[PDB]
Amino acid sequence: MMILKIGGSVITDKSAYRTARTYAIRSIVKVLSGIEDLVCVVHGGGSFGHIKAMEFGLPGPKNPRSSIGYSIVHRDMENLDLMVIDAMIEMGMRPISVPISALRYDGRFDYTPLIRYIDAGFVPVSYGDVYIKDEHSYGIYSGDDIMADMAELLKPDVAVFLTDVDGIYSKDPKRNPDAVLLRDIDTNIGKKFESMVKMKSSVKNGVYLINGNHPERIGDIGKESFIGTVIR
Amino acid sequence: FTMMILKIGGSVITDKSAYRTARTYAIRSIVKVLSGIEDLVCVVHGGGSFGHIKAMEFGLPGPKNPRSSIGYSIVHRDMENLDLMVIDAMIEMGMRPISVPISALRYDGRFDYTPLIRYIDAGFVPVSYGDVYIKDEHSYGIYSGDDIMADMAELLKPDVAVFLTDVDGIYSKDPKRNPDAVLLRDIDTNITFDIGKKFESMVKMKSSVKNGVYLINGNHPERIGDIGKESFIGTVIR
Ligand SMILES: Nc1ncnc2c1ncn2[C@@H]1O[C@H](COP(=O)(O)OP(=O)(O)OP(=O)(O)O)[C@@H](O)[C@H]1O
Ligand SMILES: Nc1ncnc2c1ncn2[C@@H]1O[C@H](COP(=O)(O)OP(=O)(O)OP(=O)(O)O)[C@@H](O)[C@H]1O
Ligand SMILES: C=C(C)CCOP(=O)(O)O
Ligand SMILES: C=C(C)CCOP(=O)(O)O
Repeated sequence: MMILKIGGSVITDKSAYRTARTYAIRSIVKVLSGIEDLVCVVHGGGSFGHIKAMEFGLPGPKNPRSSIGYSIVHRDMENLDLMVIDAMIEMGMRPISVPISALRYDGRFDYTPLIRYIDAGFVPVSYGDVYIKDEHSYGIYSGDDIMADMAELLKPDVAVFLTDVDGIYSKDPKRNPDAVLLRDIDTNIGKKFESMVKMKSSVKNGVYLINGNHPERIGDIGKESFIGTVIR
Repeated sequence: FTMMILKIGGSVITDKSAYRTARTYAIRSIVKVLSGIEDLVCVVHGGGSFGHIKAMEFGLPGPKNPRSSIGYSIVHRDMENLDLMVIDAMIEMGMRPISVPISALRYDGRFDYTPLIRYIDAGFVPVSYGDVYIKDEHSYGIYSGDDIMADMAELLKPDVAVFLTDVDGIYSKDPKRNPDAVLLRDIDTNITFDIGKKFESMVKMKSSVKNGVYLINGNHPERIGDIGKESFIGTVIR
């Protein structure tokens, strides 16, 4: 079994509100459709939740501004999600979105509906989303959070994160011409990296970070040729 | 105030003959009325051409096979697209909607609507819609917007339930087919009575709905404001 997250940095233009990279969505999903053991797909939001979230005070205390922002951020995320769902349906996949915003929550989310779908043969699709954290607070659960939950619940053999760079580097490669790709990380981007390292305890054969602009690399896992990072 | 739940029929917000064909002005016009309702607790909508068309063609509801399974994804996708048109209008007009789809709820014979209760309690207007669900290991179901309205009457005990369709109310026969049909304005549930399934379920609902279940022409949504009034045009079930 594989679980996989598509980063918002690769399927959206993060700098421009509600701006998708449709060709990246299509070319990633074309590859995802050939992965036989792919049981769950998560994606991030990029410019479809982070801009309105900041603008409306999410995550944060409930007030009439964040309450309206909650509606907008969730709606925007559905719009992005439907573009991923459309490409999956085109490739003959059997996707079904299960938003975090629709799950029971008591401090952790009741994912029973995603598990039921996996058992019935669907590929549940979920994404970084708003939720009601408590009677006076709205949270944002990111796609990395959801991936950590899914690792713990499913104990998949492999987890893949797609971002818009080749892997985890020593430093942000966009700022730092001298940054070096880290091919292999052991268990003994900072927030993302922490939770990936922590996922490895639930993922038998590796948590990978791969360039979503090179989705074909998912199939090079194991080969010399492989370009990417593995946490192992 | 009255606590109202309301269903927007697909017959009024879709062109039921033409696949994925919505009626945008009807949607905006209805939503303008909704945004002025003081205690609108819940909104449901049906699918018209964003559901019944594909569903029937894919064998939904029915046994699981690869056509109905792909069909499941597609019907749910299309339903979401229609729903988003409704959500977009509501957001444009100052409302706080949040979609809560039946296909994402736990089901064991009934649906666990807990997430929807949480949103009502938090001051949102949850919006749900007729949708696909896994009925058992071998079967896929379709839970219509009428079924969701029935679940909501019982769960929430609203004062009023309103169904919007593309005709004025229940007639003695199909109004579109025969020009001699007459509008039945008043249906006393205490008597034996002289869209069949819809009618059945509205009558069942009325025990959970304190002050009446109404059927109103969704092309005339201002009529919602004339509930109570002797000026109201529509069917009431009391
Ligand atoms: N050490 C590092 N290695 C690799 N990338 C880094 C590092 N530090 C910072 N970055 C930046 O992290 C970015 C990816 O982070 P980002 O949070 O956008 O990923 P994402 O999962 O696509 O986001 P989303 O939450 O929208 O899904 C890269 O574009 C890179 O510029
Ligand atoms: N006796 C009757 N009285 C009123 N309308 C009738 C009658 N018999 C048939 N109809 C037809 O019922 C239609 C509305 O029923 P319909 O099932 O479309 O409701 P709806 O809630 O809009 O559907 P959905 O929301 O499931 O897509 C009308 O267009 C009308 O032609
Ligand atoms: C709803 C928002 C803001 C997106 C959260 O998801 P991420 O994009 O994985 O951080
Ligand atoms: C999922 C489908 C087909 C819609 C069911 O809802 P209705 O249109 O209210 O009967």
